[PDB]
Amino acid sequence: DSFVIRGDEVRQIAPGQTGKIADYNYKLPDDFTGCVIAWNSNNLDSKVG
Amino acid sequence: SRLDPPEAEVQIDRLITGRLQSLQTYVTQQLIRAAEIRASANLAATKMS
Amino acid sequence: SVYAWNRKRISNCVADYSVLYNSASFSTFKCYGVSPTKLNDLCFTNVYA
Repeated sequence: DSFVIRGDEVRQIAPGQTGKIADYNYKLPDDFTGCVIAWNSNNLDSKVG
Repeated sequence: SRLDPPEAEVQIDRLITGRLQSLQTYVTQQLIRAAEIRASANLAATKMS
Repeated sequence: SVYAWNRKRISNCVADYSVLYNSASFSTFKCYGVSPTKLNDLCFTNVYA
């Protein structure tokens, strides 16, 4: 799964967390035997315009 | 009812271990006392006969 | 100041934490004895902030 999030709420991606993005935009099961990786994208996605 | 279910499994495991251990102890005690009573009953039967 | 931290008693009121949590202004949220999702589901004797 790939997408882009506000840089503040990265910690909401962890399983078992709660919060607006986690509550009703995207959340993980009780175990989620996978992995997560996130990185800064203010130089390509962000537009000064 | 007071905790989420990714970690309460540990608490339940604690309770299960403790209660099974205690109940096993009780069963062993009863077994030993039953053996003693069996010996006494055999002696009483012989004395009767 | 941290050496004179402000301590407040809270009691005798409806405590709804949905608005207190859905704000994105927070960036560190560690609850220890109670899972956050259960917060709107309990009753307590007194609260300290």
